[PDB]
Amino acid sequence: IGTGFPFDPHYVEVLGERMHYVDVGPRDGTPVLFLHGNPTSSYLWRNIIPHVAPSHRCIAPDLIGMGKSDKPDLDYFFDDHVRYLDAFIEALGLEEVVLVIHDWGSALGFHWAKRNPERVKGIACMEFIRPIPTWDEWPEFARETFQAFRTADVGRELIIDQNAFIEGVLPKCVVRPLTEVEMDHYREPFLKPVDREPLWRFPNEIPIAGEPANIVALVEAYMNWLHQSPVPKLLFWGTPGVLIPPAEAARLAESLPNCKTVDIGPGLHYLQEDNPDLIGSEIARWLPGLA
Repeated sequence: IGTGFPFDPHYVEVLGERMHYVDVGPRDGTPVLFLHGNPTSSYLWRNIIPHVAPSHRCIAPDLIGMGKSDKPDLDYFFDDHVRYLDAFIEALGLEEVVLVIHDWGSALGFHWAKRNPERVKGIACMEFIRPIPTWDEWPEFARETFQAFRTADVGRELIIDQNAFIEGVLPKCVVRPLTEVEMDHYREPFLKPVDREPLWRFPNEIPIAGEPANIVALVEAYMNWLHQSPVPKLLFWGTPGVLIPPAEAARLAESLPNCKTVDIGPGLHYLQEDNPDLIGSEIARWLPGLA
């Protein structure tokens, strides 16, 4: 599994700030837009993009406050991310797109798709965000930690002071061991504690047992859209998974129209770090059927 990031940096200024993005493959045609989540960046897609770039333009932005993008002093609510990604997409002049999304990138991708359905040709997803009714549904190995992330005083000590989302959550949610050079790529944007605000606001925005209400409402809305939309869907899942365990992937294969599922083998949350080649090769095999 490759540890390098051989992509030339591209930057675009939107709403006063620069956003970094990978842009490879053909210069035109339908682009494939890769959206990462918490606490990652376009680095998470580095071994998947090479399977797709031979046929399609691949664009992978670093969300505002993350990766190589600038760091405005925001509270970094999901709504701030929505504003920046909406502006990024229009600044690049994108018309129709194929989405490849994960975690908070999936909440951004699905919410953008529900609002711009005529512009989405297909959605490839994995370990995505859905309304979580109770903590019972959260797996035991990670439940008490995520509860601490959402409690005062404690969640900020863990995520901002101790960097628990980078040093703990990230590697503990990859089955194979991440190496120090990979961990340093993920650590780079957050070397200064104050720059870790997005890492703490994100878990506090997850819709669980009804809160926060605004996010629950918007996630319910895109789920209803997804269950009634004929857009082609490709869902990758692992065992035991975290947000989408095996039993839930099988149920979604049924409850979502035109949905193909792919078993990646062992995996927790950052599936891209356990089987990037199967994820990339299957996306490449699936794209021509969208023509």
